[PDB]
Amino acid sequence: VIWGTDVNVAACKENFQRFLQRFIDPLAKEEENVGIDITEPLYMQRLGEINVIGEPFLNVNCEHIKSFDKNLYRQLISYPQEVIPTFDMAVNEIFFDRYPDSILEHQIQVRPFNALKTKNMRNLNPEDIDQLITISGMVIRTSQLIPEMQEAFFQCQVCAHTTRVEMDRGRIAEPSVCGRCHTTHSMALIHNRSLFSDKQMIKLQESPEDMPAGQTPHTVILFAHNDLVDKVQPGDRVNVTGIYRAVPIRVNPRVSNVKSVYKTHIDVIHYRKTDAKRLHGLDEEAEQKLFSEKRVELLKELSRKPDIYERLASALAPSIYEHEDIKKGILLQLFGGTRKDFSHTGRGKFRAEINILLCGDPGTSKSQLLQYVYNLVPRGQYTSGKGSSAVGLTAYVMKDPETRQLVLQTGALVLSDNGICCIDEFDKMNESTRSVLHEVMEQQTLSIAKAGIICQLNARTSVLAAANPIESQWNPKKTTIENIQLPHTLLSRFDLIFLMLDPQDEAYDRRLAHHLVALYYLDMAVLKDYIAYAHSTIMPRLSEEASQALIEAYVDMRKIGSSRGMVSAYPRQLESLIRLAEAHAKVRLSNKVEAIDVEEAKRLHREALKQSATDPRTGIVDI
Amino acid sequence: LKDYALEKEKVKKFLQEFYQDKQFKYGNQLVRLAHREQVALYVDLDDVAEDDPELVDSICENARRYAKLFADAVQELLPQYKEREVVNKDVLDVYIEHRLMMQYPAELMRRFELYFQGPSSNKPRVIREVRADSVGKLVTVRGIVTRVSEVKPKMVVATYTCDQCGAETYQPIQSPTFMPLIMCPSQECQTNRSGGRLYLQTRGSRFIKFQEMKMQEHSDQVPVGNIPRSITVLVEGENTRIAQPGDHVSVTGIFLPILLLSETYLEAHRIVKMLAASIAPEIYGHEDVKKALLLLLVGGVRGNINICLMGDPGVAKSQLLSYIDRLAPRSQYTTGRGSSGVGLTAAVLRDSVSGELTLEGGALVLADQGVCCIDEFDKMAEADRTAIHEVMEQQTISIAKAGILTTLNARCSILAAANPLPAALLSRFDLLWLIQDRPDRDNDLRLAQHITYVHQHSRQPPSQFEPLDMKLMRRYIAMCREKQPMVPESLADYITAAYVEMRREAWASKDATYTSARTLLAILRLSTALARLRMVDVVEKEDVNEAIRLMEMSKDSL
DNA sequence: ATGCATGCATGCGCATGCATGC
DNA sequence: GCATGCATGCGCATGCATGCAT
Ligand SMILES: Nc1ncnc2c1ncn2[C@@H]1O[C@H](COP(=O)(O)OP(=O)(O)O)[C@@H](O)[C@H]1O
Ligand SMILES: [Mg+2]
Ligand SMILES: [Zn+2]
Ligand SMILES: [Zn+2]
Repeated sequence: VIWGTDVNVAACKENFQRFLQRFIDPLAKEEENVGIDITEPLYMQRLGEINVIGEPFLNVNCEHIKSFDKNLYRQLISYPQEVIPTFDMAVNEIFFDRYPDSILEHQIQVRPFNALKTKNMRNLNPEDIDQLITISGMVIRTSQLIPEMQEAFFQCQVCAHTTRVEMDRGRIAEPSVCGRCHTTHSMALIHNRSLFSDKQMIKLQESPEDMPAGQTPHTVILFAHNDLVDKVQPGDRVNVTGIYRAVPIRVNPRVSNVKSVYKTHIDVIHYRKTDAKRLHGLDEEAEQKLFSEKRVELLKELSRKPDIYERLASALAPSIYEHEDIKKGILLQLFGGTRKDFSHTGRGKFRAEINILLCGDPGTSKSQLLQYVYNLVPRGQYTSGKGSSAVGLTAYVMKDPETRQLVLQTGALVLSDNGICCIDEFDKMNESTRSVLHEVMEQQTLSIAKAGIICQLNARTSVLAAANPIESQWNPKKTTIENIQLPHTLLSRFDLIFLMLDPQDEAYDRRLAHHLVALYYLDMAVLKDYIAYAHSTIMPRLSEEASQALIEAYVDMRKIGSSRGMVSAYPRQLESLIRLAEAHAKVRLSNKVEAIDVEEAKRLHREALKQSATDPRTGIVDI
Repeated sequence: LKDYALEKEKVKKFLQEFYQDKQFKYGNQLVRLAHREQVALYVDLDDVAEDDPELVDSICENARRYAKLFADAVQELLPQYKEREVVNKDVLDVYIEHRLMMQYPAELMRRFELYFQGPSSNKPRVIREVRADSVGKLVTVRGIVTRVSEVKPKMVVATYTCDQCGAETYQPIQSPTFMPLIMCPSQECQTNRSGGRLYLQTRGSRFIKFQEMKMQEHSDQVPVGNIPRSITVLVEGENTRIAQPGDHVSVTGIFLPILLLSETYLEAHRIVKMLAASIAPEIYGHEDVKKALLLLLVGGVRGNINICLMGDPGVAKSQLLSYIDRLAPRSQYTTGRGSSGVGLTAAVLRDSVSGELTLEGGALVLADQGVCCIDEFDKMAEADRTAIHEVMEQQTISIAKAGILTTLNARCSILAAANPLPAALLSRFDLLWLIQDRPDRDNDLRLAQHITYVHQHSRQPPSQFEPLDMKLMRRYIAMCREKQPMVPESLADYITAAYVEMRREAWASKDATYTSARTLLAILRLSTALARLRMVDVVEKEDVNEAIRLMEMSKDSL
């Protein structure tokens, strides 16, 4: 080892070799130890799984290392650069000793993770330079691949001999003399015969959610190498484990003088997606290791019970009283509809997601529901009234930080792809901003045509909108359309519209007061697993009975809505019904859509608009 | 001219012979500094006044030289007071120990910083009056911080390792830009003439925290018809992370130029920050309008409170807002369109050091975990009103425009003033106070007598209960805010009833009434604040009764 | 001794904010 | 209640002049 360190190579190697065979955790449960016998050593089983599959990478938790011993953990945290190759060679030796004749592409590498989490980046000090650090953040920019040279190829002008030079300390010393003809300065570098590696630059936005008073959000720059390139996408919330670096800045490109103040930099070695509070992402849904057979059996047994649907509506948000219909609609939005493909038909993309609007007085808990949905669902975005512009959404023109690449930069709606976008104070939004939503809510695509840029982007986003009456009060003398004041085209694209009113019931007031005062003084993991399994396994289909039921429901809806004063019906609404039915099919884990789902969708649609209580010929609601 | 050896010896003996404070403070400080239990030492020039005062003048004239002399003296004194090894030693300590085990720059082995505190007899100056006469001297400046830069490392001493030898080369840095070395000046390489090339090392090199900040003059010291001037201050060492934008600070430092014109800057040494219902005794009446302000200042257990006062002109609403702004530690005051749009929320601006873009917040961002005051609320723009509503209901601001995509945390309590009701204010604000004026001869005479007494004696009329100063009120509020009471389970059966009947009454008065769960939440918050005022762990009935009375009085203002 | 990076306008393209006119 | 006219900041590229580090 280099001077200034107390790390001993042989001792660390022996310690890691012993640890890979001796470590056993009794507290580990089958909830996360999938396909591994807890009674047997864990990391040996992981190495066996690696041998079976052939993946040359192994993941090691830092907490396990600390539990085994503290000296090794401290040495690894302090000096990763020397410790990591020792771990790699020890793992390679053990793997080749236990499993001969195995075939791979290169030696096995080790990636540590779950080190001690720094609460805030701005709390770091120069003492922490070149140390292992873990971060939590959201990706907003990813650059293109950059090649970095590792070996250099040199050719002679006269004799044309082939030589190779390996980079050392980041600098390549080209030979000044030949090897066959001994001619001075006769060697020329060939770029295309060299060896290159991938490098990518990513940008993170930090949000530890426990910021001090008056602290603004922070932006961090990360660099990824090799296979880690393109493992994340913009809008994803990830945990990054890596190393902290400091790089000097030149005064100018053509002068060797550099500034005394250095530049911060971070190198990435590990990514983590799982979160203890949010739902599973799309990356996990494309794997088979998520669910153990016991949990699958438990979920299948639970799904057979009839009330589980309502049970789910009870388990969505226990902090908000009642509102069963709203919770059921939110659950149906979360499940979603069947994503059919219509490329051969020429009709184009078909929206399989549900958009929901909530209208009511300001003294309502719609904002709490929006905040809960935003915090619960990954890839969620939040906007409020006039704070967002038409150009703020979609994309806007910005130059590359170095050259004139004309780099389009994504907006809130694009970052909400395959996610949920919540809008509060939908009334204050201008017509220019609603013009974007007009295309987004239906075509699921955005067309951009500006100077030197012509492109189409995917905008598969489901929208939760909140609105208010004219005078912040629901005037009984005015009709629903008058109170809402929204265009028919905009309202027609919403699958469900929930009108929240105050009936002034004494029992309701007593219950609300009791719940609010008591606030002073199902398992989430089970719900997450059930939702993921339902969403990633079953593609519902509908039968003839559902067809006839939907036709009858459509004609009945048109007859009901023919009267003036109420919200009229359009053929598009019919499609909405189908989506809702499909959502119900995902609730019961049924691949076939039955009449029960259609009836439930019709009931929800009828109850959402309060059409039963509303006077059909005057448009005035009176309970 | 004078020899520096004698003055160095005088400093050394002063650091060892200042028992007259009874414990030997400097001995303990040196022991902590030698055992790596303290990383900063401050020297009082008022303490030096006991010794020869000529040293004080010399330091005030040539501060940097004497700072270096003090650093050298402390470094030389450190070995004497050492008793034991380092209990827990870090990477830099490991390098220092290894280097000692095996000339080295003094600052490389040094791991402490020294600073001077200005004498109390030295009167603070004004930013406008610091000029060429003060270059190189020690000055004290009082001002307001406007911009602060992020913390970044800065090189002090650079370490190079040779390609063909184990020798390590050290290069001190005393310039903003430095030229890296190439060839190895080691004796082995010089003798062999191998021509090895050096490589920089980040681990062996020494780094210090660096920060930029800007200060402006107070509005009181600005001359007639002029504009406040700005100054730039550099922060290094443990002084970092002390100053924040919007704070009133006092900084003692050195005035130095940068290279026959030159640009000036300041190097900081010390930075410092600058019934009970007696709010604004200058204003007669409004007895029931002052307890609400006290409860707003105390706050609930989200437990934020927002208050709006609507009134006819001439009842002096603005003075109460100004008093609230002055009393609160973190406070902002807005008059109208002069701070609209960019004044609130935040904006993106270039950096002084990094040369890139960073987000600077507005009045709402600065007033985080504080109190904000708005005057002429009805005249604000629609966007500002929507932002205020978002702050009141959600406590976070969402910005999504070209180049900006952020969510800012703003946990501030809003006090607003307005003239003459729209349903938005009733549905959103927790408390509305309508102040109406009607002519009464006796009240008019009393108010006129009070106003004339205020104008004549320049002080409020005396009474049985004397008011209190701002410092005592601030300390009392800080002490009160510590506790967090809890509502007992049984009292629910009371409170719920107190709610339900109330709403029933609101159902009887169909003319103009508004009730919801928001009123119950406001009642609970007020009761918790009142219980906190008594430092009681369990909320009592009297707090609930007082909160109900206050809410009824607010409602009974037509 | 010579060729180049930089300081100082200026056009280009754009978004954003304030005022008003139908 | 909203689109447009009139500044103004932002980010950028481009052209003209000059002053000296390799
Ligand atoms: N109750 C009062 N006691 C003492 N002075 C008062 C009172 N009401 C009004 N004043 C005086 O009248 C003036 C009102 O001016 P201002 O505070 O601008 O009114 P507003 O805030 O309503 O616009 C103040 O200077 C204040 O000295
Ligand atoms: Mg006033
Ligand atoms: Zn050759
Ligand atoms: Zn050497």
